[PDB]
Amino acid sequence: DVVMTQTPLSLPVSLGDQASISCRSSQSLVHSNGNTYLHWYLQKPGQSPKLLIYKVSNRFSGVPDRFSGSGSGTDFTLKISRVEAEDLGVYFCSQSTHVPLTFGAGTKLELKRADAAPTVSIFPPSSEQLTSGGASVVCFLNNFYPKDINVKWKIDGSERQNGVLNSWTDQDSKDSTYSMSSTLTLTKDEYERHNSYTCEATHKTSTSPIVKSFNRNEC
Amino acid sequence: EVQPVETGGGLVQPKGSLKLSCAASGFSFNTNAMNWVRQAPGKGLEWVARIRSKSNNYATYYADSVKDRFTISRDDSQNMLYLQMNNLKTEDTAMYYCVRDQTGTAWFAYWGQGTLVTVSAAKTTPPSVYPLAPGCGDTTGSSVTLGCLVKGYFPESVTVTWNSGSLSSSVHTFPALLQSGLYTMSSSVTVPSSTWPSQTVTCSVAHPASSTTVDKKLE
Repeated sequence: DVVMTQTPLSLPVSLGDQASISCRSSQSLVHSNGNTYLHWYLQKPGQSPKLLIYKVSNRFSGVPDRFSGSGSGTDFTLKISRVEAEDLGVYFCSQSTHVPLTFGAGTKLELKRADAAPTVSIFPPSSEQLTSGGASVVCFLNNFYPKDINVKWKIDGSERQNGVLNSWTDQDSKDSTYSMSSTLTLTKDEYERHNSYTCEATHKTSTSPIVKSFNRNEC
Repeated sequence: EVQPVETGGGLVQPKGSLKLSCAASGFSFNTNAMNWVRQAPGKGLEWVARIRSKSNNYATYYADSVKDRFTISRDDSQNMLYLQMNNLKTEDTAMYYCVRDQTGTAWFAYWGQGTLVTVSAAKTTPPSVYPLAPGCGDTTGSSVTLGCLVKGYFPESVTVTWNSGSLSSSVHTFPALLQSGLYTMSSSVTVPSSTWPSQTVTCSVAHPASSTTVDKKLE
Protein backbone atom coordinates (compact mmCIF):
# COMPACT_ATOMS: atom_id res chain seq x y z
CA ASP A 1 0.00 0.00 0.00
CA VAL A 2 3.11 2.18 -0.16
CA VAL A 3 3.88 2.44 -3.93
CA MET A 4 7.61 2.01 -4.66
CA THR A 5 8.28 4.42 -7.49
CA GLN A 6 11.46 3.60 -9.36
CA THR A 7 13.30 6.09 -11.54
CA PRO A 8 13.98 5.17 -14.23
CA LEU A 9 12.33 2.04 -15.68
CA SER A 10 14.87 1.83 -18.54
CA LEU A 11 18.56 2.75 -18.21
CA PRO A 12 20.96 2.55 -21.12
CA VAL A 13 24.56 2.36 -19.90
CA SER A 14 28.06 1.95 -21.34
CA LEU A 15 29.95 -0.80 -19.49
CA GLY A 16 32.08 1.48 -17.30
CA ASP A 17 29.49 4.13 -16.67
CA GLN A 18 28.18 4.97 -13.21
CA ALA A 19 24.52 3.92 -13.09
CA SER A 20 21.95 5.27 -10.66
CA ILE A 21 18.54 3.69 -10.06
CA SER A 22 16.15 5.70 -7.88
CA CYS A 23 13.30 4.59 -5.63
CA ARG A 24 10.66 6.60 -3.76
CA SER A 25 7.95 5.50 -1.33
CA SER A 26 4.53 7.05 -0.71
CA GLN A 27 5.09 6.98 3.04
CA SER A 28 8.02 7.30 5.45
CA LEU A 29 9.87 4.03 6.00
CA VAL A 30 11.61 5.09 9.24
CA HIS A 31 10.05 2.41 11.42
CA SER A 32 9.04 3.27 14.99
CA ASN A 33 11.83 0.90 16.05
CA GLY A 34 14.07 -0.94 13.51
CA ASN A 35 14.84 1.56 10.80
CA THR A 36 14.41 2.09 7.13
CA TYR A 37 13.56 -1.33 5.72
CA LEU A 38 14.28 -0.35 2.13
CA HIS A 39 15.91 -3.20 0.21
CA TRP A 40 17.26 -3.57 -3.34
CA TYR A 41 17.31 -6.80 -5.34
CA LEU A 42 18.86 -7.94 -8.61
CA GLN A 43 17.36 -10.55 -10.93
CA LYS A 44 19.25 -11.59 -14.08
CA PRO A 45 16.98 -12.74 -16.92
CA GLY A 46 15.52 -16.24 -16.65
CA GLN A 47 16.33 -16.25 -12.94
CA SER A 48 15.37 -15.69 -9.30
CA PRO A 49 15.80 -12.39 -7.46
CA LYS A 50 19.01 -11.83 -5.46
CA LEU A 51 19.42 -9.64 -2.37
CA LEU A 52 21.90 -6.81 -2.76
CA ILE A 53 21.61 -4.14 -0.09
CA TYR A 54 19.33 -4.10 2.96
CA LYS A 55 18.24 -1.13 5.07
CA VAL A 56 19.43 1.38 2.50
CA SER A 57 23.19 0.85 2.80
CA ASN A 58 23.89 -2.53 4.41
CA ARG A 59 25.21 -4.69 1.59
CA PHE A 60 24.45 -8.39 1.62
CA SER A 61 26.90 -11.28 1.60
CA GLY A 62 28.43 -11.34 -1.87
CA VAL A 63 27.54 -7.96 -3.30
CA PRO A 64 30.69 -6.59 -4.89
CA ASP A 65 32.21 -3.35 -3.65
CA ARG A 66 30.48 -1.45 -6.48
CA PHE A 67 26.99 -1.29 -4.97
CA SER A 68 26.07 1.83 -3.03
CA GLY A 69 22.82 2.37 -1.16
CA SER A 70 21.94 5.64 0.57
CA GLY A 71 18.84 7.80 1.04
CA SER A 72 16.64 9.00 3.89
CA GLY A 73 12.95 8.43 4.55
CA THR A 74 11.14 8.56 1.18
CA ASP A 75 14.10 9.01 -1.16
CA PHE A 76 16.48 6.17 -1.91
CA THR A 77 19.26 5.63 -4.42
CA LEU A 78 20.97 2.52 -5.74
CA LYS A 79 24.32 3.48 -7.22
CA ILE A 80 26.40 0.89 -9.05
CA SER A 81 29.79 2.42 -9.81
CA ARG A 82 31.32 0.96 -12.96
CA VAL A 83 28.70 -1.15 -14.71
CA GLU A 84 30.09 -4.63 -15.27
CA ALA A 85 28.08 -6.77 -17.69
CA GLU A 86 27.30 -9.31 -14.96
CA ASP A 87 24.90 -6.71 -13.51
CA LEU A 88 22.38 -6.32 -16.39
CA GLY A 89 18.81 -7.36 -15.55
CA VAL A 90 16.08 -5.75 -13.43
CA TYR A 91 16.73 -3.92 -10.15
CA PHE A 92 13.97 -3.92 -7.54
CA CYS A 93 13.47 -1.86 -4.40
CA SER A 94 11.32 -3.39 -1.66
CA GLN A 95 9.75 -2.13 1.57
CA SER A 96 8.98 -4.29 4.61
CA THR A 97 8.22 -1.59 7.20
CA HIS A 98 4.47 -1.81 6.65
CA VAL A 99 2.48 -4.96 5.88
CA PRO A 100 2.33 -5.52 2.98
CA LEU A 101 5.72 -5.92 1.34
CA THR A 102 5.64 -3.72 -1.76
CA PHE A 103 8.31 -3.74 -4.44
CA GLY A 104 9.06 -1.22 -7.18
CA ALA A 105 8.22 -1.74 -10.84
CA GLY A 106 11.86 -2.59 -11.56
CA THR A 107 14.53 -0.76 -13.54
CA LYS A 108 16.23 -2.53 -16.49
CA LEU A 109 19.90 -1.69 -17.16
CA GLU A 110 20.14 -2.00 -20.96
CA LEU A 111 23.41 -1.63 -22.88
CA LYS A 112 24.57 1.18 -25.10
CA ARG A 113 25.18 0.79 -28.78
CA ALA A 114 25.00 3.46 -31.50
CA ASP A 115 21.88 4.16 -33.57
CA ALA A 116 20.70 1.63 -36.16
CA ALA A 117 18.23 1.60 -39.06
CA PRO A 118 16.13 -1.57 -39.03
CA THR A 119 15.74 -3.94 -42.00
CA VAL A 120 11.99 -4.16 -42.67
CA SER A 121 10.42 -7.14 -44.44
CA ILE A 122 6.78 -7.73 -45.35
CA PHE A 123 5.56 -11.32 -45.92
CA PRO A 124 2.26 -12.47 -47.47
CA PRO A 125 0.12 -15.35 -46.21
CA SER A 126 1.17 -18.81 -47.34
CA SER A 127 -1.35 -20.76 -49.40
CA GLU A 128 -1.14 -23.22 -46.51
CA GLN A 129 -2.61 -20.74 -43.97
CA LEU A 130 -5.18 -19.44 -46.42
CA THR A 131 -6.54 -23.00 -46.60
CA SER A 132 -7.60 -22.69 -42.93
CA GLY A 133 -9.58 -19.42 -43.23
CA GLY A 134 -7.35 -16.65 -41.91
CA ALA A 135 -4.48 -14.48 -43.11
CA SER A 136 -1.31 -13.11 -41.54
CA VAL A 137 0.82 -10.47 -43.19
CA VAL A 138 3.88 -10.57 -40.91
CA CYS A 139 6.29 -7.61 -40.84
CA PHE A 140 9.76 -8.09 -39.38
CA LEU A 141 11.57 -4.88 -38.36
CA ASN A 142 15.05 -6.30 -37.73
CA ASN A 143 18.16 -5.11 -35.93
CA PHE A 144 17.43 -1.54 -34.81
CA TYR A 145 18.47 0.64 -31.89
CA PRO A 146 17.16 2.25 -29.81
CA LYS A 147 13.91 0.44 -28.99
CA ASP A 148 11.83 3.56 -29.61
CA ILE A 149 9.93 2.14 -32.62
CA ASN A 150 6.49 2.55 -34.16
CA VAL A 151 4.93 0.34 -36.84
CA LYS A 152 1.85 1.38 -38.85
CA TRP A 153 -0.21 -0.88 -41.12
CA LYS A 154 -1.91 0.15 -44.35
CA ILE A 155 -4.59 -1.88 -46.09
CA ASP A 156 -5.37 -0.39 -49.50
CA GLY A 157 -4.17 2.91 -48.03
CA SER A 158 -6.95 2.97 -45.43
CA GLU A 159 -5.25 4.00 -42.24
CA ARG A 160 -4.03 1.88 -39.36
CA GLN A 161 -5.42 -1.44 -38.19
CA ASN A 162 -6.48 -3.21 -34.98
CA GLY A 163 -5.47 -6.88 -35.50
CA VAL A 164 -1.80 -6.21 -34.72
CA LEU A 165 0.58 -8.21 -32.53
CA ASN A 166 3.92 -6.53 -31.82
CA SER A 167 6.56 -8.45 -29.83
CA TRP A 168 10.08 -7.23 -29.02
CA THR A 169 13.16 -9.34 -28.29
CA ASP A 170 15.47 -8.28 -25.44
CA GLN A 171 18.98 -7.00 -26.32
CA ASP A 172 20.66 -9.23 -28.89
CA SER A 173 24.17 -9.77 -27.48
CA LYS A 174 26.08 -9.58 -30.78
CA ASP A 175 24.89 -6.52 -32.80
CA SER A 176 23.29 -5.59 -29.49
CA THR A 177 20.09 -4.55 -31.26
CA TYR A 178 16.39 -5.18 -30.68
CA SER A 179 14.18 -6.89 -33.25
CA MET A 180 10.39 -6.74 -33.55
CA SER A 181 7.55 -8.38 -35.49
CA SER A 182 4.17 -6.77 -36.37
CA THR A 183 1.65 -9.52 -37.23
CA LEU A 184 -1.65 -8.65 -38.88
CA THR A 185 -4.26 -11.42 -38.70
CA LEU A 186 -7.22 -10.88 -41.05
CA THR A 187 -10.00 -13.20 -42.21
CA LYS A 188 -9.68 -15.05 -45.53
CA ASP A 189 -12.65 -13.06 -46.81
CA GLU A 190 -11.18 -9.69 -45.77
CA TYR A 191 -7.78 -10.56 -47.25
CA GLU A 192 -9.42 -11.34 -50.59
CA ARG A 193 -11.15 -7.99 -50.80
CA HIS A 194 -8.06 -5.87 -50.19
CA ASN A 195 -5.04 -5.41 -52.38
CA SER A 196 -2.03 -3.59 -50.99
CA TYR A 197 -0.46 -4.29 -47.62
CA THR A 198 1.83 -1.76 -46.01
CA CYS A 199 4.22 -1.79 -43.11
CA GLU A 200 5.53 1.70 -42.18
CA ALA A 201 8.36 1.72 -39.64
CA THR A 202 8.73 5.07 -37.90
CA HIS A 203 12.20 5.33 -36.36
CA LYS A 204 14.69 7.89 -35.09
CA THR A 205 17.30 7.16 -37.75
CA SER A 206 14.94 8.46 -40.48
CA THR A 207 12.50 11.44 -40.67
CA SER A 208 11.01 9.49 -43.56
CA PRO A 209 9.42 6.15 -42.73
CA ILE A 210 10.90 2.86 -43.91
CA VAL A 211 8.07 1.55 -46.07
CA LYS A 212 7.87 -2.09 -47.18
CA SER A 213 4.74 -3.30 -48.98
CA PHE A 214 3.48 -6.14 -51.18
CA ASN A 215 0.57 -6.65 -53.55
CA ARG A 216 -1.99 -9.33 -52.75
CA ASN A 217 -3.02 -9.91 -56.37
CA GLU A 218 0.30 -11.42 -57.46
CA CYS A 219 2.45 -14.13 -55.81
CA GLU B 1 23.49 -22.59 -3.45
CA VAL B 2 21.72 -23.26 -0.15
CA GLN B 3 18.56 -23.48 -2.16
CA PRO B 4 14.92 -23.22 -1.52
CA VAL B 5 13.43 -25.62 -4.17
CA GLU B 6 9.76 -25.82 -5.18
CA THR B 7 7.42 -28.05 -7.16
CA GLY B 8 3.88 -29.13 -7.93
CA GLY B 9 3.56 -26.22 -10.36
CA GLY B 10 1.27 -26.94 -13.32
CA LEU B 11 -1.72 -26.35 -15.54
CA VAL B 12 -4.96 -26.10 -13.55
CA GLN B 13 -8.37 -25.29 -15.01
CA PRO B 14 -9.90 -22.37 -13.08
CA LYS B 15 -11.35 -23.01 -9.62
CA GLY B 16 -8.83 -25.86 -9.40
CA SER B 17 -6.20 -26.51 -6.72
CA LEU B 18 -2.48 -27.12 -6.37
CA LYS B 19 -0.25 -28.18 -3.49
CA LEU B 20 2.93 -26.21 -4.09
CA SER B 21 5.86 -27.52 -2.10
CA CYS B 22 9.15 -25.81 -1.26
CA ALA B 23 12.36 -27.32 0.13
CA ALA B 24 14.91 -25.32 2.06
CA SER B 25 18.01 -27.04 3.43
CA GLY B 26 19.69 -24.60 5.86
CA PHE B 27 21.55 -24.04 9.13
CA SER B 28 18.35 -23.30 11.05
CA PHE B 29 15.23 -23.74 8.90
CA ASN B 30 13.54 -24.47 12.19
CA THR B 31 13.90 -20.81 13.22
CA ASN B 32 13.23 -18.56 10.22
CA ALA B 33 10.06 -17.10 8.75
CA MET B 34 9.06 -18.57 5.39
CA ASN B 35 7.62 -16.62 2.48
CA TRP B 36 5.72 -17.12 -0.76
CA VAL B 37 5.94 -14.47 -3.51
CA ARG B 38 4.28 -14.58 -6.93
CA GLN B 39 5.38 -12.88 -10.12
CA ALA B 40 2.73 -12.96 -12.85
CA PRO B 41 4.25 -13.00 -16.30
CA GLY B 42 2.63 -9.64 -16.85
CA LYS B 43 4.68 -7.35 -14.61
CA GLY B 44 6.09 -7.48 -11.11
CA LEU B 45 6.42 -8.87 -7.63
CA GLU B 46 3.43 -9.31 -5.33
CA TRP B 47 3.82 -11.08 -1.98
CA VAL B 48 1.21 -13.80 -1.50
CA ALA B 49 1.89 -15.11 1.97
CA ARG B 50 4.13 -15.71 4.92
CA ILE B 51 4.29 -17.85 8.03
CA ARG B 52 6.29 -17.14 11.19
CA SER B 53 7.71 -20.10 13.18
CA LYS B 54 6.98 -22.22 16.27
CA SER B 55 7.98 -19.51 18.73
CA ASN B 56 5.55 -17.09 17.07
CA ASN B 57 2.77 -19.73 17.14
CA TYR B 58 3.19 -19.98 13.36
CA ALA B 59 1.63 -16.56 12.70
CA THR B 60 0.41 -16.77 9.10
CA TYR B 61 0.07 -13.65 6.90
CA TYR B 62 -1.58 -13.11 3.52
CA ALA B 63 -2.06 -10.45 0.82
CA ASP B 64 -5.66 -9.24 0.43
CA SER B 65 -5.62 -10.79 -3.05
CA VAL B 66 -5.20 -14.42 -2.01
CA LYS B 67 -6.77 -14.41 1.46
CA ASP B 68 -9.12 -17.35 1.93
CA ARG B 69 -8.01 -18.81 -1.41
CA PHE B 70 -4.64 -19.81 0.04
CA THR B 71 -3.26 -21.64 3.04
CA ILE B 72 0.48 -21.51 3.93
CA SER B 73 1.75 -24.42 6.03
CA ARG B 74 5.16 -25.54 7.27
CA ASP B 75 6.55 -28.86 8.46
CA ASP B 76 9.91 -28.29 10.17
CA SER B 77 10.31 -32.06 10.61
CA GLN B 78 11.16 -32.28 6.93
CA ASN B 79 12.11 -28.66 6.13
CA MET B 80 8.95 -28.37 4.02
CA LEU B 81 6.88 -25.32 3.12
CA TYR B 82 3.47 -25.59 1.42
CA LEU B 83 0.78 -23.45 -0.21
CA GLN B 84 -2.73 -24.80 -0.64
CA MET B 85 -4.10 -22.66 -3.44
CA ASN B 86 -7.79 -23.43 -3.73
CA ASN B 87 -10.51 -21.97 -5.93
CA LEU B 88 -8.00 -20.42 -8.33
CA LYS B 89 -8.43 -17.63 -10.89
CA THR B 90 -6.67 -16.94 -14.23
CA GLU B 91 -5.02 -13.94 -12.55
CA ASP B 92 -3.20 -16.32 -10.19
CA THR B 93 -1.22 -17.54 -13.20
CA ALA B 94 2.31 -16.65 -12.14
CA MET B 95 5.76 -17.87 -11.24
CA TYR B 96 5.88 -18.92 -7.59
CA TYR B 97 8.93 -18.24 -5.54
CA CYS B 98 9.84 -19.72 -2.21
CA VAL B 99 11.49 -17.14 0.02
CA ARG B 100 13.46 -17.65 3.19
CA ASP B 101 14.13 -14.89 5.70
CA GLN B 102 17.76 -14.58 6.81
CA THR B 103 17.27 -14.25 10.55
CA GLY B 104 20.44 -12.46 11.70
CA THR B 105 20.44 -9.63 9.14
CA ALA B 106 17.16 -9.21 7.29
CA TRP B 107 14.08 -10.93 5.87
CA PHE B 108 13.09 -11.95 2.30
CA ALA B 109 16.70 -12.82 1.54
CA TYR B 110 16.88 -16.19 -0.22
CA TRP B 111 14.69 -16.98 -3.22
CA GLY B 112 14.69 -20.25 -5.18
CA GLN B 113 14.48 -20.81 -8.91
CA GLY B 114 10.68 -20.48 -8.69
CA THR B 115 8.02 -22.44 -10.60
CA LEU B 116 4.93 -22.10 -12.83
CA VAL B 117 1.21 -22.13 -12.11
CA THR B 118 -0.86 -21.84 -15.30
CA VAL B 119 -4.57 -21.13 -14.83
CA SER B 120 -6.59 -21.07 -18.06
CA ALA B 121 -9.45 -23.32 -19.29
CA ALA B 122 -7.95 -23.60 -22.79
CA LYS B 123 -6.86 -27.15 -23.71
CA THR B 124 -3.54 -28.40 -25.08
CA THR B 125 -3.70 -27.27 -28.73
CA PRO B 126 -0.94 -28.03 -31.24
CA PRO B 127 0.83 -25.31 -33.20
CA SER B 128 0.02 -24.37 -36.79
CA VAL B 129 3.34 -23.31 -38.25
CA TYR B 130 3.37 -21.55 -41.62
CA PRO B 131 6.44 -20.39 -43.54
CA LEU B 132 6.98 -16.75 -44.50
CA ALA B 133 8.95 -16.24 -47.70
CA PRO B 134 9.39 -13.09 -49.79
CA GLY B 135 6.55 -13.58 -52.29
CA CYS B 136 7.75 -12.47 -55.75
CA GLY B 137 10.93 -10.38 -55.98
CA ASP B 138 13.20 -13.29 -55.00
CA THR B 139 16.60 -11.91 -53.90
CA THR B 140 16.66 -8.16 -53.30
CA GLY B 141 20.21 -7.90 -51.92
CA SER B 142 23.10 -9.75 -50.30
CA SER B 143 21.01 -11.34 -47.53
CA VAL B 144 17.29 -12.08 -47.15
CA THR B 145 14.97 -12.77 -44.20
CA LEU B 146 13.01 -16.04 -44.03
CA GLY B 147 10.56 -16.96 -41.27
CA CYS B 148 8.05 -19.23 -39.62
CA LEU B 149 4.77 -18.24 -38.00
CA VAL B 150 3.80 -20.59 -35.17
CA LYS B 151 0.10 -19.84 -34.69
CA GLY B 152 -2.22 -21.30 -32.08
CA TYR B 153 -0.81 -23.40 -29.24
CA PHE B 154 -1.39 -23.88 -25.54
CA PRO B 155 0.60 -24.06 -23.36
CA GLU B 156 3.48 -21.67 -23.00
CA SER B 157 6.42 -23.11 -24.94
CA VAL B 158 7.59 -24.30 -28.34
CA THR B 159 11.24 -24.59 -29.53
CA VAL B 160 12.02 -23.35 -33.06
CA THR B 161 15.16 -24.84 -34.62
CA TRP B 162 16.43 -23.69 -38.05
CA ASN B 163 17.96 -25.85 -40.77
CA SER B 164 20.13 -23.46 -42.82
CA GLY B 165 23.08 -25.64 -43.66
CA SER B 166 25.89 -23.45 -42.32
CA LEU B 167 24.31 -20.35 -43.89
CA SER B 168 25.21 -17.03 -42.27
CA SER B 169 21.91 -16.67 -40.46
CA SER B 170 20.77 -14.34 -37.72
CA VAL B 171 17.89 -16.13 -35.99
CA HIS B 172 15.73 -13.89 -33.83
CA THR B 173 13.56 -15.98 -31.49
CA PHE B 174 10.52 -13.87 -30.58
CA PRO B 175 8.44 -14.19 -27.45
CA ALA B 176 4.93 -15.52 -27.82
CA LEU B 177 1.94 -13.35 -27.04
CA LEU B 178 -1.55 -14.48 -26.04
CA GLN B 179 -3.88 -14.29 -29.08
CA SER B 180 -7.62 -14.89 -28.74
CA GLY B 181 -7.02 -17.67 -26.24
CA LEU B 182 -3.95 -19.41 -27.65
CA TYR B 183 -0.43 -18.06 -28.10
CA THR B 184 1.30 -17.02 -31.32
CA MET B 185 5.00 -16.67 -32.08
CA SER B 186 7.48 -16.07 -34.89
CA SER B 187 11.13 -16.68 -35.70
CA SER B 188 13.23 -15.16 -38.50
CA VAL B 189 16.40 -16.29 -40.26
CA THR B 190 18.43 -14.25 -42.78
CA VAL B 191 20.15 -16.07 -45.66
CA PRO B 192 22.77 -15.33 -48.32
CA SER B 193 20.91 -14.51 -51.55
CA SER B 194 23.60 -16.43 -53.44
CA THR B 195 22.30 -19.60 -51.81
CA TRP B 196 18.51 -19.06 -51.79
CA PRO B 197 16.55 -21.02 -52.85
CA SER B 198 19.08 -23.73 -53.78
CA GLN B 199 19.85 -24.32 -50.12
CA THR B 200 16.93 -25.88 -48.26
CA VAL B 201 15.99 -23.83 -45.20
CA THR B 202 13.71 -25.46 -42.64
CA CYS B 203 12.22 -24.46 -39.29
CA SER B 204 11.61 -27.13 -36.62
CA VAL B 205 8.79 -26.49 -34.15
CA ALA B 206 8.40 -29.03 -31.32
CA HIS B 207 5.63 -28.78 -28.68
CA PRO B 208 6.31 -30.61 -25.43
CA ALA B 209 2.70 -30.93 -24.30
CA SER B 210 1.34 -33.04 -27.18
CA SER B 211 4.60 -34.36 -28.70
CA THR B 212 4.32 -32.61 -32.04
CA THR B 213 7.18 -31.84 -34.41
CA VAL B 214 6.33 -30.09 -37.63
CA ASP B 215 9.01 -29.23 -40.17
CA LYS B 216 8.38 -26.58 -42.84
CA LYS B 217 10.70 -26.38 -45.85
CA LEU B 218 10.86 -22.69 -46.74
CA GLU B 219 10.11 -22.29 -50.42
